[PDB]
Amino acid sequence: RGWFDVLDDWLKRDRFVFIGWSGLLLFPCAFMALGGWLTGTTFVTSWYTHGLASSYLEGANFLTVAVSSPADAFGHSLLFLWGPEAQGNLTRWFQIGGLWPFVALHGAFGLIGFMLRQFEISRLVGIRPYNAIAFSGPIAVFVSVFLMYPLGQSSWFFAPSFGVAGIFRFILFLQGFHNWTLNPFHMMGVAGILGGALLCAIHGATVENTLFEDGEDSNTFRAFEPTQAEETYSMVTANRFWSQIFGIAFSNKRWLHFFMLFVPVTGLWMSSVGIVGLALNLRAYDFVSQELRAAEDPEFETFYTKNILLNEGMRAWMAPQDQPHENFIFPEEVLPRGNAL
Amino acid sequence: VELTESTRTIPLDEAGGTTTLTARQFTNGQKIFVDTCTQCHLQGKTKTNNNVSLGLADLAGAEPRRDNVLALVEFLKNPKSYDGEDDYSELHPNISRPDIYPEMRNYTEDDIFDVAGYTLIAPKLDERWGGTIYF
Amino acid sequence: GGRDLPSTGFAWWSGNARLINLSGKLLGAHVAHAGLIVFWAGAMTLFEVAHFIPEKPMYEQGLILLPHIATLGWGVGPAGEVTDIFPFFVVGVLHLISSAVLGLGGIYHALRGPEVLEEYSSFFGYDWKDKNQMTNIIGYHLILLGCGALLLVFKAMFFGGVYDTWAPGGGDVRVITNPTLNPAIIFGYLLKAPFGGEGWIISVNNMEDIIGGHIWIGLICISGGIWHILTKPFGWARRALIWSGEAYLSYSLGALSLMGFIASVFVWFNNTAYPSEFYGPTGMEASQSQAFTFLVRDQRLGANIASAQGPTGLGKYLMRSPSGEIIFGGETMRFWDFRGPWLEPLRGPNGLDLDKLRNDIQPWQVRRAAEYMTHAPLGSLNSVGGVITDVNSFNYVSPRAWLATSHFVLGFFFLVGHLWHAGRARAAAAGFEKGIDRETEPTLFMPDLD
Amino acid sequence: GTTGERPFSDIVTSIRYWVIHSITIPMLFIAGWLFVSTGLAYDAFGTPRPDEYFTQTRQELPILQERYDINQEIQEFN
Amino acid sequence: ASLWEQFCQWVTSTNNRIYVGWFGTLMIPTLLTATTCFIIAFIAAPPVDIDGIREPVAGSLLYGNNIISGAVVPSSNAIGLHFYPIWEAASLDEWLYNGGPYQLVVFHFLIGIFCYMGRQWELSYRLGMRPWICVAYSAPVSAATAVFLIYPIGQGSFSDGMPLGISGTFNFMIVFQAEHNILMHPFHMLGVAGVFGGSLFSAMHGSLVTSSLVRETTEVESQNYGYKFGQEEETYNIVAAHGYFGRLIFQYASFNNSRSLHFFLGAWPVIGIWFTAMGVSTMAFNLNGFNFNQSILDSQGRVIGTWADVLNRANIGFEVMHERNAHNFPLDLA
Amino acid sequence: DWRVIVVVSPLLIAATWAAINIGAAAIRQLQDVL
Amino acid sequence: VTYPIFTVRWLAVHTLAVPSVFFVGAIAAMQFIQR
Ligand code: CLA
Ligand code: CLA
Ligand code: CLA
Ligand code: CLA
Ligand SMILES: CC1=C(/C=C/C(C)=C/C=C/C(C)=C/C=C/C=C(C)/C=C/C=C(C)/C=C/C2=C(C)CCCC2(C)C)C(C)(C)CCC1
Ligand SMILES: CC1=C(/C=C/C(C)=C/C=C/C(C)=C/C=C/C=C(C)/C=C/C=C(C)/C=C/C2=C(C)CCCC2(C)C)C(C)(C)CCC1
Ligand SMILES: CC1=C(/C=C/C(C)=C/C=C/C(C)=C/C=C/C=C(C)/C=C/C=C(C)/C=C/C2=C(C)CCCC2(C)C)C(C)(C)CCC1
Ligand SMILES: [Ca+2]
Ligand SMILES: [Cl-]
Ligand SMILES: [Cl-]
Ligand SMILES: [Fe+2]
Repeated sequence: RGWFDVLDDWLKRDRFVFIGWSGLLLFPCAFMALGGWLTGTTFVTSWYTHGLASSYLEGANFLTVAVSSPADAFGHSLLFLWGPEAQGNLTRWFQIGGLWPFVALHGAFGLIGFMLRQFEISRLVGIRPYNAIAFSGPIAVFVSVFLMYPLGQSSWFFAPSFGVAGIFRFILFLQGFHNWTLNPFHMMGVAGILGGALLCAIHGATVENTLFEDGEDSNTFRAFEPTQAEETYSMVTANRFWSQIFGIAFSNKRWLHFFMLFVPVTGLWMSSVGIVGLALNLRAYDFVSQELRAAEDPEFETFYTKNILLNEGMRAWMAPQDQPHENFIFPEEVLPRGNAL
Repeated sequence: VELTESTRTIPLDEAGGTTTLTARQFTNGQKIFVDTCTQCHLQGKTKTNNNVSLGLADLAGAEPRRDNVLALVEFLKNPKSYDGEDDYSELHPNISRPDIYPEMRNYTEDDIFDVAGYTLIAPKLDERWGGTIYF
Repeated sequence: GGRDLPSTGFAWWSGNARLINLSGKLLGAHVAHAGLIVFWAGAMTLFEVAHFIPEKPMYEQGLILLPHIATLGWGVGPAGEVTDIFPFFVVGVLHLISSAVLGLGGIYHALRGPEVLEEYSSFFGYDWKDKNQMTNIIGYHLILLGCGALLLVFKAMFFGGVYDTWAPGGGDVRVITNPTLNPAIIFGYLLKAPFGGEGWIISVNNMEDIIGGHIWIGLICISGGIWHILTKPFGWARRALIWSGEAYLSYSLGALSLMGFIASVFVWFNNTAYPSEFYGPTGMEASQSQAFTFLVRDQRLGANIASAQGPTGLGKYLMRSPSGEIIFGGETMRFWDFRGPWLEPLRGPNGLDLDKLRNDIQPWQVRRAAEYMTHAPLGSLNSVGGVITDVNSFNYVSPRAWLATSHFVLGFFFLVGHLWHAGRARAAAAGFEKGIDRETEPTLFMPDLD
Repeated sequence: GTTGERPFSDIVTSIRYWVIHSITIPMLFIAGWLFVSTGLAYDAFGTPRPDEYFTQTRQELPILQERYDINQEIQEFN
Repeated sequence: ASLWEQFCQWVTSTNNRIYVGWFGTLMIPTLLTATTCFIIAFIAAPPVDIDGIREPVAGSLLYGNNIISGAVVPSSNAIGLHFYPIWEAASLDEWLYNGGPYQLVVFHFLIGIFCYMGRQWELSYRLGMRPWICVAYSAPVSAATAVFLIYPIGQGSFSDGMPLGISGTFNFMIVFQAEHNILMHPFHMLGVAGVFGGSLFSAMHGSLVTSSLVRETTEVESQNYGYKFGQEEETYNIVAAHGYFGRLIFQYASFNNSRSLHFFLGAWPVIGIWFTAMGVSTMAFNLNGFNFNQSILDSQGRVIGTWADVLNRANIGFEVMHERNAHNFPLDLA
Repeated sequence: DWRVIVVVSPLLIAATWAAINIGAAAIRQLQDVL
Repeated sequence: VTYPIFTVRWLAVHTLAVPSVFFVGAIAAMQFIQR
């Protein structure tokens, strides 16, 4: 028994927390990402990068803490602790936003490790690896939003900050500057996510309301046995119900569950494609035909042109505070605004 | 920095007088402002007439100047129009009319002095003080 | 009755379902819960009294029970100023003490009293299928509810009256001497469109109508009580309805959902049964007040508010409603159905009257409009008042907002509960609430759809 | 179905676990407390105290602009 | 026997290709009415003066909209909450100009969806099913009612109902955020958890079932042909899926009871959507999301910003531009 | 820094408590696994 | 019976719980900071 196989045995033991070879990458990297985020949201400020308090130590709450993105002056520097910026000074590394790349990079490798874990466990137990394939969706989202978008932009500063209100800021920023709602790829993402939720709800309810009478209790949960060979609910009755209610119904269980995988995953992937576009400011910002007609015809108004106006207002009012490194100075009189407001 | 003595030092009267609020005076003034003046003067604005705000420029532009503590206390006893021509004691909360302004009948002279001092100290802590309603 | 899953068929998280056929235990649960209700009433009243600054308006202090007591005419006088704080304290105390008694009785019945009541007394014993006994209990309770309605009537007539925000000379506690028994008005309220300008029963705008409708409600409820004591359900009702404990629960849940929706709307729109003196302005009131405040200010500045056109070409201060009435301009055009005691002295037959606007506006009306505009029912969840983009220094959320939001949420979840229990009651009566029987799966005997 | 380790309910219902932990858990709680309450957290992470966001000479946001010399920049911000 | 009994037997028949039912006798007419009007209006309706300031907004394709920008525009702010049926307009042109189509479509649609939920119950009863699919359906219905009925009621105008269009939906959302800070409202946070988690659990459940499919096909044909409609045998190995998942996270976090698993799949998104519907319905009464603007002050008393202040800046920017000609007075109360 | 000493001392107290209450059995287990 | 005391599970438990409790103590202390 060579040392490699002895290690393989130890790593793949049946214990409370399976480790596996993938655990070597997953657990330290996941721990770094999670502990870095908790440490930043508890203790670390964004005063020097954003001019914002972003930790419990400064009086922020769960909704307003964040591991904020680094200062825009660093471009896409990876901001290693030992790098030319912090130069091994941990306190400075915290103050310049080193925690953001720390968390982002360890999270990316922890995500890799987790998908490798999915593969490893699927191989060990003897099933098909469709869980890893499904997890590719969240991976695409994380790569596109947290890595690809800022890499296309001027710096990590424009990456989403790891915090609740930081994420909301990123969301509103994308609306105002990129008109992300108008983007057909975001639209397909929305459809995928809403359809996934719909499928989850409808499938759970359908199963729960076509159950077979397999027990005597009003509590129907105890009339199932994991080793039972037969279906626990009536696919035939479910199909008839949905055919008569909605017009169509699933008749193939395998297709149903594959569809439940396919919908949200496809949605995540399409929205990731859209975010890649936004990284290069390749927006679906405008419909030129309506823009031209409005520029010539002062009576032409659509909801599209109204949304354009909202975006203009948001940009002008938010940019000075959202981009403090720019030293934007917008005198009050240049701010766009409607009457009386 | 701290809420230092210089920061709490404000014009007392028009002849160059000067008074420093204590930290307790400032805290009571802020408390009173939030309880009774924040409904119409959030952030130094005047919701019902923002031509007359609590900003430093507006306060000093009144007749007479209200950018000092005694003039503020006088206004809060006997409110007048901005040019000091009409009597607003039926239209503005004041301690002189507890019959129509009951939210004010429990305030002392110390309380009014504190709130006037807070009104003078707040603008220099907040560049938004006394601006546009949406600002 | 069993107290676990094997002997009841219900899990712990559905454990109260175990009480469906234990009439004594169920009575104990109901009485103890009634104690909880009365306890909250008393404790919340005492809390609000303790946290009450009697010269600061009620709506500025997060009070929802004290306004109910004030509207009933206790402890308040003209303009709603709090005269005596002791009646609020007494209401709270009485509820707290009776809550103690109710809790003791509920505990007795739930824990030691007889498990079922049917073999102890025919009067209190009941069976859900006993249509006569179920209607008897409906009848007893209908008589009680009619008594409660007449209690309101008696308070308004002979026991000091109620707070009338529409009182001439100023809103005040007044004795209602001429309630409208005229059935045309009372029951035409129920026929009014539930839409803008009609406001089905939300639009009741005078204490005479409220008291007269309550006299009618008392009579209807008492007569229905006697009707249900002395009769059994007819054939049509027997054939249309499900006759079971869960079915009756579902019916009551539907009723409660309807009532919760209605109360949320009532508190949002009505300023008669919910005087703005105690509950603050309605949203409509606050919008109208802002328009009025700036009309008055710009008029004092010299603006000819009759002829001033705004940027769009509609009048800045005044305009016409789609039916021609003279109304405040701006977005508050949507709120032109608003009526409030501070605004009606300026309304003529055609709507707002230029002559009154130019020479009838009183300082108290100006003060009231300013107050109502600055207490618009807008606020954050953490109780920061004003529009959401304002800063943290104004700690206010309208009681109307609290009441309307809470009652809309409760109404919806009780509609959900009604759906749950109605569906379950039907399925249990037909015997498939536990799943499809494999032998007799109905779909298997059904022809294919295509 | 047990992978070998002692069940949690067993451990956390044992006397010895509680003799150990009624000490260890409060000790960590108060160590974190003291970490904050002694001011150590401010110095360890460089987080400003409420009086050090602005100084008597820097009234504006201390936004970093320098690409490599941030130690000097931070020290000049104070 | 009688003509009425025969009609009853027909309406409640489980042999109809589409179940009708008593709820269907209301659903079908109202839904067809809403659909016909919606199609006609989306294609060809003239512009609607939504804000009541004689500034009509073009919603239909024939007036220059594409599919993304087109909409059935909410009725005029001048109408407010008034009932505006066709017969209350002096002319069809007047009815169209004031946004009557929106009211017609919305009222019929809402009646129809409530009847759809009743019809779901009815058919489950006729088929001897358990009755609670309609309860799951009450979540989307609640959300739709919030955005088309409850919010306009609280705000006092159908002009403030969600427009029936894509860009109109986005406009609704942006203004809603500007006025209520829905992102900082916990009920919307719960709705987001509902939909993100529902999609997560959909992906997880679908992937675990697909992973544990029993071999019944060859590598050439679709594995979907391994399942035959109406078999009792289970088409996948739930014990293998549990083995995998309990090793992915840990044993006791994995369902091994399919019934509890499917109850959880039903309950999670449904509860999340109920909560977000209630969030919209209560912001209808202007009980808004959290406001932490200027919550953090330094020792002197100067405000230290947080991400909440940046969000508020964005909200103000949206607010000052929205309905740019509609406001005459400094506070957006109505 | 004395602050470091006072922040670390509770951790050491917890560690030594756990050691003195678990060490016999822990050493037993260490020896058994060699 | 007679299970091992220290395990990979013990380490996974503590790796999380121990810093969690320390952080909670820190945040508790934060609750009483005055400006
Ligand atoms: C109709 C019910 C109702 C309404 C309208 C109010 C309204 C109010 N209360 Mg009050 N209260 C209530 C019930 C109610 N309360 C009950 C039952 C209790 C006993 C616990 C209290 C005890 C209480 C105290 C001690 C205080 C108040 C206070 C207040 C005021 C401040 C509100 C606030 O900020 O809370 C904050 C809002 C929240 C905490 C959000 C609550 C959200 C809940 C959890 C919603 C639940 C959702 C849903 C139903 C879940 C079930 C569905 C399921 C199917 C999933 C306000 C006017 C304060 C006050 O100002 O006193 C003068 C105050 O100090 N209340
Ligand atoms: C709706 C509430 C309710 C109902 C239906 C019952 C029903 C019953 N109780 Mg119970 N009980 C209750 C509440 C209730 N109780 C409360 C709140 C308490 C705490 C004081 C008790 C404490 C209690 C005890 C200790 C006992 C019962 C017993 C009984 C059973 C015999 C009744 C009897 O013949 O005595 C005779 C009935 C009367 C003499 C009529 C008196 C009516 C009341 C007391 C006077 C006030 C009437 C009032 C004006 C009406 C409206 C009430 C008002 C608050 C609105 C019976 C099934 C007995 C039992 O179980 O026997 C085996 C018994 O031992 N109860
Ligand atoms: C909470 C109090 C209460 C409760 C639970 C009941 C319950 C009942 N009553 Mg009733 N009743 C009451 C109070 C009450 N009553 C009062 C106070 C009176 C005096 C007026 C009556 C007089 C009365 C009579 C004369 C009869 C009943 C009957 C019945 C039974 C069947 C009726 C039915 O199907 O309901 C539902 C109603 C229908 C199915 C008919 C349709 C009604 C319309 C179409 C519904 C539309 C409402 C609309 C959508 C809501 C808008 C509000 C408004 C604008 C109308 C039932 C057990 C019947 C019975 O069995 O006799 C013993 C009967 O004939 N009651
Ligand atoms: C008067 C109203 C009423 C009554 C008497 C009942 C009675 C009953 N219900 Mg029911 N239900 C109701 C309203 C009511 N319900 C409403 C409004 C809904 C919609 C949500 C439901 C939905 C419902 C379901 C899905 C079920 C029942 C069931 C039952 C039976 C057993 C339930 C049990 O043991 O509770 C046990 C209590 C709990 C498990 C605690 C629940 C805690 C809730 C979810 C959260 C509380 C939130 C609240 C606002 C406080 C916030 C706390 C905050 C401070 C954090 C029982 C006969 C069961 C049944 O069908 O039996 C045959 C069952 O499965 N009900
Ligand atoms: C940074 C860094 C690092 C790392 C670190 C770490 C890794 C750590 C950590 C950490 C951690 C790891 C921490 C923690 C924590 C925690 C917390 C803070 C918690 C909490 C909580 C809570 C609050 C909860 C609550 C609740 C709820 C809400 C539900 C129910 C009930 C309860 C109570 C449960 C190092 C040194 C390497 C290097 C440098 C950098
Ligand atoms: C059965 C059951 C249950 C329930 C229970 C209940 C529901 C209850 C209740 C109860 C109640 C409901 C109670 C009560 C009470 C009360 C009391 C005990 C009182 C009193 C008194 C006093 C002492 C007062 C005093 C005072 C005065 C006189 C005035 C001033 C102020 C004061 C406060 C000082 C449960 C769920 C648990 C479960 C199991 C079963
Ligand atoms: C006091 C007052 C008043 C009065 C009121 C009144 C006079 C009332 C009433 C009322 C009434 C007198 C009512 C009612 C109701 C009814 C209901 C709510 C119903 C229903 C229904 C149902 C639920 C049915 C169902 C069904 C069908 C549909 C068929 C089949 C069978 C069944 C059963 C399922 C006024 C406004 C002047 C003023 C304010 C205060
Ligand atoms: Ca006030
Ligand atoms: Cl807009
Ligand atoms: Cl306006
Ligand atoms: Fe499934």
